[PDB]
Amino acid sequence: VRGNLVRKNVDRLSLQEINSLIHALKRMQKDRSSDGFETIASFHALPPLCPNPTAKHRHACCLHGMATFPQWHRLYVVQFEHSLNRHGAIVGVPYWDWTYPMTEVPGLLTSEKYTDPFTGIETFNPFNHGHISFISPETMTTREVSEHLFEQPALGKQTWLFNNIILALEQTDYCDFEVQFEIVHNSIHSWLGGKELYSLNHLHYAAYDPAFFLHHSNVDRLWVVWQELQKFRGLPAYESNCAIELMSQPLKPFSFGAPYNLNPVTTKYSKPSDVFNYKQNFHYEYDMLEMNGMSIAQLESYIRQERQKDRVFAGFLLEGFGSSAYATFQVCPDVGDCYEGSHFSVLGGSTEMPWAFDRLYKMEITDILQAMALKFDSHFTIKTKIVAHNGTELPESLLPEATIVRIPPSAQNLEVAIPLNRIRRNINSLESRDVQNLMSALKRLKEDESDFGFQTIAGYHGSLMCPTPEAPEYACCLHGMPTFMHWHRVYLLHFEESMRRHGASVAVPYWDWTMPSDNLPSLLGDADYYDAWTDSVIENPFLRGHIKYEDTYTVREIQPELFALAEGQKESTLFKDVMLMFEQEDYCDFEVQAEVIHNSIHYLIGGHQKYAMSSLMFSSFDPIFYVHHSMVDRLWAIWQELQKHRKLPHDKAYCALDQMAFPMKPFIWESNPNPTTRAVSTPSKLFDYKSLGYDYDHLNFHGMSIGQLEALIQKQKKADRVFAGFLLHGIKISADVHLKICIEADCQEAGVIFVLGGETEMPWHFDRNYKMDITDVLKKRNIPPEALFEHDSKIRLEVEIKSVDGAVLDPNSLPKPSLIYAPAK
Amino acid sequence: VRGNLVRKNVDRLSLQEINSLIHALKRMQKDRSSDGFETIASFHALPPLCPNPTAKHRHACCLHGMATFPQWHRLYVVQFEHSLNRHGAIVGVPYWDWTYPMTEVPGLLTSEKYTDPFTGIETFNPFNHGHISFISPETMTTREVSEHLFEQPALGKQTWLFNNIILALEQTDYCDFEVQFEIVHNSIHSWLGGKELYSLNHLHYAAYDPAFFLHHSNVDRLWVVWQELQKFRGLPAYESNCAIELMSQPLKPFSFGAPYNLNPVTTKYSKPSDVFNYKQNFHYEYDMLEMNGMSIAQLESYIRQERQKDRVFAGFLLEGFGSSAYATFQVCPDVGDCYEGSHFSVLGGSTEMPWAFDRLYKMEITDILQAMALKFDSHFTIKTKIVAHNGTELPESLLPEATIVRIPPSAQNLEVAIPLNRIRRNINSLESRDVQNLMSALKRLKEDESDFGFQTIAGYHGSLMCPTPEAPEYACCLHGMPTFMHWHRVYLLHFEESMRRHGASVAVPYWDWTMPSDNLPSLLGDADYYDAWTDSVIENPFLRGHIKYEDTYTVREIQPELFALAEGQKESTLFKDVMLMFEQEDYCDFEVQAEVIHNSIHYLIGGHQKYAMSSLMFSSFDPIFYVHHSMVDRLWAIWQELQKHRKLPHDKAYCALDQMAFPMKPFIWESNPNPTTRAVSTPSKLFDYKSLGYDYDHLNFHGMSIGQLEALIQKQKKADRVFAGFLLHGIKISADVHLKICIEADCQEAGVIFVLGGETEMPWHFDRNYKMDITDVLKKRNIPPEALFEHDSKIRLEVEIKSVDGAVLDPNSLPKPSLIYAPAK
Ligand SMILES: *[C@@H]1O[C@H](CO)[C@@H](O[C@@H]2O[C@H](CO)[C@@H](O)[C@H](O)[C@H]2NC(C)=O)[C@H](O)[C@H]1NC(C)=O
Ligand SMILES: *[C@@H]1O[C@H](CO)[C@@H](O[C@@H]2O[C@H](CO)[C@@H](O)[C@H](O)[C@H]2NC(C)=O)[C@H](O)[C@H]1NC(C)=O
Ligand SMILES: *[C@@H]1O[C@H](CO)[C@@H](O[C@@H]2O[C@H](CO)[C@@H](O)[C@H](O)[C@H]2NC(C)=O)[C@H](O)[C@H]1NC(C)=O
Ligand code: CUO
Ligand code: CUO
Ligand code: CUO
Ligand code: CUO
Repeated sequence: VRGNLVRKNVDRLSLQEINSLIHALKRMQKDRSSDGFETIASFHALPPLCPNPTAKHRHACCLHGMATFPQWHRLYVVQFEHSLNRHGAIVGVPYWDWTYPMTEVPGLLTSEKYTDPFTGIETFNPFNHGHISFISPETMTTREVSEHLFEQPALGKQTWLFNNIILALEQTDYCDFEVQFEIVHNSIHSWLGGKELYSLNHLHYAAYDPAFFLHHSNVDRLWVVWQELQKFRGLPAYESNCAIELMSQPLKPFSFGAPYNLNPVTTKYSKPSDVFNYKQNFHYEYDMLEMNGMSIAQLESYIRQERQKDRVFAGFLLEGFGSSAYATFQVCPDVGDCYEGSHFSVLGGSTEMPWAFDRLYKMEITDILQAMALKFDSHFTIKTKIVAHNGTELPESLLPEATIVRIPPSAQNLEVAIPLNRIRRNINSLESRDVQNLMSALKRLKEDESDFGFQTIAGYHGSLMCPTPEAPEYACCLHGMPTFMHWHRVYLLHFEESMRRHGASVAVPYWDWTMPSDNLPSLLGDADYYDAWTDSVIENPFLRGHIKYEDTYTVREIQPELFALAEGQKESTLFKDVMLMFEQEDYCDFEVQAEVIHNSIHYLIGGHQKYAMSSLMFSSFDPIFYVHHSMVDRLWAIWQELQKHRKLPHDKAYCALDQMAFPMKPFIWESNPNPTTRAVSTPSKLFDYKSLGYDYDHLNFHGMSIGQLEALIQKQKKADRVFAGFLLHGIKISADVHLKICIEADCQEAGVIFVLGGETEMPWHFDRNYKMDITDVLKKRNIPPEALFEHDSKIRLEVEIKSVDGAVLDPNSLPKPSLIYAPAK
Repeated sequence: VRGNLVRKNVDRLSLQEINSLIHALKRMQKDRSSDGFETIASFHALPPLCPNPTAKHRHACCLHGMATFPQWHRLYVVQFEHSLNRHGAIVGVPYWDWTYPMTEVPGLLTSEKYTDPFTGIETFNPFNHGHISFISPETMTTREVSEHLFEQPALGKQTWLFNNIILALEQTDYCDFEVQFEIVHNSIHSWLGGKELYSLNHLHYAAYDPAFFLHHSNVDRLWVVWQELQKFRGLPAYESNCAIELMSQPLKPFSFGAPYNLNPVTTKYSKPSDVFNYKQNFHYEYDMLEMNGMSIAQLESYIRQERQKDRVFAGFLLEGFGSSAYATFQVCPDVGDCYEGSHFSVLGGSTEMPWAFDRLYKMEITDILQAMALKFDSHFTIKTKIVAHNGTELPESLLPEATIVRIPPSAQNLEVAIPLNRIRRNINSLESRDVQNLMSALKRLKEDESDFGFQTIAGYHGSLMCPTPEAPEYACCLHGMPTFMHWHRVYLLHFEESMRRHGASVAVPYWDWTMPSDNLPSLLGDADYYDAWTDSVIENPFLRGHIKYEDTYTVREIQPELFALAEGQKESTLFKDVMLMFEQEDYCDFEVQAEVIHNSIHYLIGGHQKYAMSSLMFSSFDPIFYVHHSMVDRLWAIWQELQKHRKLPHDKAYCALDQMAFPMKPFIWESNPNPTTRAVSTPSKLFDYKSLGYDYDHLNFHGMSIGQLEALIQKQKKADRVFAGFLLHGIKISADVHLKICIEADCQEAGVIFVLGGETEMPWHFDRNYKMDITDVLKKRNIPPEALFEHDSKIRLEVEIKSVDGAVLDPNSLPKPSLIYAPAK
């Protein structure tokens, strides 16, 4: 016949709601009955009554430092709640959540006086302080506020309450949770109470402060949130697998029927095992179960994200000592300088029941060690100083010295709910609004003459500038080496960033040329369009790049073979070539294949022309260059996941360890528009693309899930194959290498290799030889591979080297290819 | 399948949420595309594209002053919403709700600059203002804040928004809702915008200010509330039964599926009929659906409560307009003195499509009309002076002079959700805690030496202090007359009011003596109890009230027949006495029956003693007095309920109007502790007990519902009955009048009557004769009712009047009874 009481946010309360709350607490404070505040406050600690109120010695009263701590305080809150429902509150016990960052202590808690808006009569605010009746009629609770409460997020840093609550919500075991949970809860006792004798910081006098119940309203809310989490994870939220022995022992003093606890329902559900079902048993709800505005789903995702990182903790073993105290620990390396670690607090009183935690209470020091430039396994110690409520050093003998525990990263897939503008999608799938946004954006970026502008970022690739501005005689980008992929990843990110700066809600799209295409995609090919908002006709920003120091626009002379490269269907050399690339389980072995095939598209779309995609020095000026590299980057993305699928390394590579360590030249300089690319300049850092903040929808090749990709790759390794190996290097210009096999003197159609380069080039030499399989070619000509080993049967390889210059053709410089027979294993 | 966007409260936003929002809007503002801010803001008004973007003359653009106003703007918001979701906002469009009273303008709107907490980078706040690009490039929106924004509830009065928001939600037809709903929405346009030309108050430029959208996120929410309300009532929420003509016509410019709207879902759902299902079609939710913290259930309860009241409205027929305007009306009586009436605003521009409401926009004037002490149908006029946006006074001819409408009170039962401590309960149903609460409070109250204290409030009835001290020579309480019930209603209230003042969470219990009782209920009967909290034994506060000026404690000498009077239990004289009381459909007829039965109990528990319940002058000092009057008051409450059921007057009476008008003497005096009893000292005010704020656990007699009571009452009238009529009046002392019918000098057991009085009394004469039916006594006596008409047959009536003091006894100073034959009909 009656609906649940709702515990609203304190600052959510209306004038009508506040009014009833204040008047209700006012009456239940003047109420000398057991239903009154002095009496309810007495349940917690100081006038002790819990062994039994008649006992000679009383170690009473409340449960602290044990798994049953949350239940006692839940039921204790419903005790206080039922009282002011009956004393006329229209709402349940409000909470202020420390889940959000703090600016001020709540008004209804701090304001000395209260004016009833409806009667206009100013009165003392019942929530400002509590009276401790038995000591003196004139003994008020008092408070002292720590700056710790009002902490705000820094650049990388997050507030103490945010971090430790999440570390608590992180737990999947109740007892593990409860330990972290309780000590987080100790904070506001510690931060509002302070050094003051009759306060939240003293176990005895705490419940006499009205704040206690607004506080623990939120403590209980956190537990429900954690309960909600356990339901979400398919775990037992309403039961406890650990500490089962304590779930039977009924909650005192509530367990006392007859004269001491008059509330019927509270007595009935005195077993902590019955306190689990709060909504059915005690009939109260929360308006919102949110941790800092996060949904239970948003919460769990965050948690799982945090679990993926490599984390190291400090562990403390906590035993009660009969007083409240504040703990400070520092991280100290072998070198003298010590840095400030963190803090935690204990709640305590002289009549506290002795307690000992059966677990380690963990605190996270990972961000601190990372700033200390020292890893988890390297020589650092923790010193801890703990002051009493009194307050003087405890000293140091009290708590066993802290332990340190690192948790290894756990490799598992995540949601990860990337923003809508940071996802790179197939250029064919783009909607019209995606098109207009991009085209409007790129024009502004090109017209941008600042350092963020298109001219400058185009210059990072092909201008004559690296290694340093004054010295070269050199070209800046990275080819052809293991860190080639890495360089163009930042470069692409740098482009994405500059785009958003001019209103791009669309990440740079990728054109998939591995699929059959009769023509260039419209976004890249189309010359002009009619804007409707002006009567003006605008030229497509994606089809023409201006090179300001050469006074020329880029040119695209598209070789007929590009469209003809991939018409299998699915039987395309380009498909087969890429599949051979995916096969590689080594990053370096994968990289050469990746870059050579990447050279192909450069050559064929801009060929036989200077100031084109074919020309390494100027290719970055053509806006397709970026659309192109969004594709090769995605091809890498597929491979990283392919590797992750095979358990082989994805985030790291055992290659170019001298390279991977060092940051990349054009980006790290002080002369860089955005701080973000400067930050991630190092190859090791940008190995994984998710941490960089973008993603591809989606990662799959020709309608094959990654399970299917590896499946056919295993199928290709099962057949005997023959390769031609090419050791490639810088020839200071672009070229096409044609390969053709001769059975005797007759030679037809073996294959083609493209090499990128420029007049201004960075001299490069490949660590190994690029492969291209002639397996299917030999089957076509009935030249059996085993006959390759035969001296009588004569086969030869001929290369036709023709530079971009046209033809020219070029004398034979590059090392001649090698035959590789790869038996199936 | 992407998760719904949530429209959060502004103040609820986390730092991360504010961050993603600010950067997103920052981007989409620099977005020159159609997806950008400048283009979307155009959709509303000034660069006018709406008839079609290419027309010579363009009536553009947004729908205003018509039924489909909410659908256009709902769709308009999802337009703006999807932009910044795609521009990277993690949350939906925040709302700023005026449902709560205002103190300030919300933060992300009012701060000129914003510093990213995470990067430490200070930037200009994108929500502070908007750019109007087609005017000068350095042209921004500005604001001007009216005092009206920050209105707070003072005494009985409530803020403009609260009053008028609810008036809108009150509506049951969509069109009637919409008309009120929209003028409400116009307030913040007028209040945030002000005199400024480029502001929210000018139709043209409003949407260029981002504040518009936070505003209209709440506007939509309010409609969703109203939708949710209509769902509660079993009415159509997702359809509109009125203005079906308009619901078909697609919303422009959204309707344009061309370069003008590149949003797919927006074009598809450009039908305003399609705009209703927001969650399915547009995929956005609200964090909470609450009007000033009130739930939808709480809302309708308030709304229904307001429908029971008698209300009068001023009506305005709104056609417009050249511009935005501010309207002001005053209420003026026959005499010249004017009071401030409310105000309202309209939104407009030079390019607005002509509009006319087909109904009256209602404003409420009931509260203020009362302050002018004049009724609705009487001699008063409304003059309105309306000033424009420029603003020259607009000619009275511009808007038709206002009309005035009175909406009659709708009599139907309500919820009404009364506080727990203000419920008066059957004394036997009380739990152990209510008992302890009652006692502790009464102890404090009797101890209380203040004017709020028991000595002073009990002195109100039994003194000797009626107007004017020290003239009396008089005695104050009101017996015996129609206003007897009224006087003792306030008295009981005054008693409750003072009890709460000492921590009583329990309203005064009623003890039902119509039910058979072996002894007095322990709350009244038990002498002492042992408090467990203090080792002391305390005596029950409910017996032996102390009388200060007589230095004597009251005594209860209980006559043996009181418990024996009700041995029926339905056959009990008391049930039959009360059932006869309920039968009266006139108030005064009801009053005499009630007050005589009232005297019966007063007399029998404290009989034959001075300083007792039987003594009129000192009955008030015995605590059980108040428990008794809780019972008779409940009897009156049931009677009132019956009158309502019988469709006869309940809240009013056609009896003595001389007495009903004047305030009552002990309470109205400036020498009264609490202002609440002073105000309601008038008998007219006290008629409905709910308006006073308390209630009874249930209104039912002997297991009969109020329907069953009237059913049995009709049953009794269906038989022939014989009464004896006693005209009673003030003799200066209490006495008991025994009725005895004698056939022929043989007399036995006819009935009994009691009358209350004291040395210090208020002289009283009853308006009628008390009736008591002897019909059952006669049928036992085998005396035919028709033999009463026989002169030949011998029967007569004798009264042996004995004083309260045994015997003493008194001579016959009261008129002898009259025989009344009531033929059944
Ligand atoms: C201040 O507080 C500390 C913490 O309680 C006191 O330390 C305890 O004092 C009791 C005697 O009252 C001893 O029996 C305990 O062994 C002490 N425990 C510890 C850990 O010190 C301390 O005595 C107090 N001193 C002052 C100056 O107030
Ligand atoms: C485009 O259409 C006409 C011009 O072709 C513009 O309106 C007028 O056209 C008539 C002839 O049909 C002329 O006599 C008027 O002098 C024109 N008026 C103006 C103001 O140009 C029309 O304005 C044009 N559409 C717009 C508004 O851009
Ligand atoms: C301010 O606005 C009002 C109307 O918004 C102006 O009055 C309008 O004047 C035009 C003539 O140019 C009339 O056609 C309109 O009917 C008028 N509006 C109404 C309803 O009165 C007024 O002139 C403006 N004030 C100034 C001087 O700027
Ligand atoms: O309540 Cu027992 O301490 Cu937080
Ligand atoms: O590699 Cu330098 O960019 Cu295609
Ligand atoms: O809606 Cu167009 O005006 Cu606020
Ligand atoms: O009537 Cu004034 O006392 Cu019961």
